[PDB]
Amino acid sequence: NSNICEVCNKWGRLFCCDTCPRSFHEHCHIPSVEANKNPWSCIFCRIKTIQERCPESQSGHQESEVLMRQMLPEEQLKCEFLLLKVYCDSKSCFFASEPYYNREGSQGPQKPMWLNKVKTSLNEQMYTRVEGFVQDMRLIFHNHKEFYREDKFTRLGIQVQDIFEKNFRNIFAIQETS
Ligand SMILES: [Zn+2]
Ligand SMILES: [Zn+2]
Ligand SMILES: [Zn+2]
Repeated sequence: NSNICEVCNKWGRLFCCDTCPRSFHEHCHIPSVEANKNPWSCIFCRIKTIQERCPESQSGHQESEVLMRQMLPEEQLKCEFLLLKVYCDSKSCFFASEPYYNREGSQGPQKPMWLNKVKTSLNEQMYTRVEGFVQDMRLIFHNHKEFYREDKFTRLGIQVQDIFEKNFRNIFAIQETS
């Protein structure tokens, strides 16, 4: 198994996947690594199993259909993975914790949002449809773009949004387009 956490790339108290060589800190894995279960399979392995069980699940989909899906266990898992994929990028640190807004010439957003809040919401089963999760994720980056205006710091929002959107298209098998 790897000797660093797959998400944060640090050593420490790691839990090892039994079906692949990845390792995780307890709260880096999403959901948080489970108390018992021997063997244990990580979220990457659980997602791979869904695909393998239903190969046709990788045929192209319309985003509009994906967003209206109810958050049954498999969609719940997919959103947890997609959230985890954003945490995997080091630039997610900027969007992880609760932000504050005091910049000359800008006003803060009406509805602040951040990754740890989305993480809690997923954990507490507060989203009934994929759309709920996706809207909060996109709001993160949209609030950032709006607040930072022409400061070059706006690019961090573009960059992390691009990681989100690419992973969304991959995980939910969105029909490729030009
Ligand atoms: Zn970690
Ligand atoms: Zn694994
Ligand atoms: Zn099938």
